[PDB]
Amino acid sequence: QWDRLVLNTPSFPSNYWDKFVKRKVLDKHGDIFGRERIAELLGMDLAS
Amino acid sequence: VGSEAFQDYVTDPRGLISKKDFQKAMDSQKQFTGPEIQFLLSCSEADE
Repeated sequence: QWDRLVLNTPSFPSNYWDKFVKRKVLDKHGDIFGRERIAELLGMDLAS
Repeated sequence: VGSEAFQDYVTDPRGLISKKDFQKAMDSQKQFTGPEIQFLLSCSEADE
């Protein structure tokens, strides 16, 4: 419930080395579960 | 049917889903290929 805060923050994978975890989660989730919904959950934009 | 994106695809308060809406929902989730969705439409119960 506390981790839900940094789901959409642009600095989600800041301390963690991997910086493209949001894109990976979009790749394996959102094709089936709604790409716009996963983008909203991760706080990142498709055009970006 | 249990999934919630398909609930955002169902529109009328009849509790049902249109033929075009069902077809494009099937394609959007990609649980079924093109001919598979065509066969689902063949077995589906068309309404007014």
